[PDB]
Amino acid sequence: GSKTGTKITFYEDKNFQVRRYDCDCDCADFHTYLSRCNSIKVEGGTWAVYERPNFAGYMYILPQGEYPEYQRWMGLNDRLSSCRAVHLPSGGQYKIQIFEKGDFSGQMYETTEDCPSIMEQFHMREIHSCKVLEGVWIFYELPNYRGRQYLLDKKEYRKPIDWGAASPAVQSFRRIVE
Repeated sequence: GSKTGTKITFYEDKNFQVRRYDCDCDCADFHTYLSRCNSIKVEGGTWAVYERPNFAGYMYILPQGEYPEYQRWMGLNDRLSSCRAVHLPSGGQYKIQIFEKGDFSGQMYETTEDCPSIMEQFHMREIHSCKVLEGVWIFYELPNYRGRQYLLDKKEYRKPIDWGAASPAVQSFRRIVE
């Protein structure tokens, strides 16, 4: 389709070296070309990488940006056994509704906007429920948009772990921009 979606490249080392590739596709696990993987290279689009095969395990988002080192992609332990392509949904409002309680109760905040530290704008250091929002938002464990991120697919986050979160520990967030 006289166009390109997104190109992901995984290498055992940094500087885009080793025995990596440079083609877009979908497979069970790129672990066939290289077990562990570090830095990456994305050209237009956000690729979703899972810790375990079958799109299962953690959730790392890589938006249009170059990552020569595992320090530029805010990684954890060069752990990746699965990869998939992700496209940004149409829109321009990005609305999120967070609940102080998991059972959708307490002080809830609604509205779009850039949020650096929740424990600042919303005065909350954690969230037990995020409920339905809009399009797709990224969750960061650490403030300033850092610490293993989480991809809020869909469904209803009845609990903090619902979005693959080991704990209700979650910071602010920010709309995705290509």
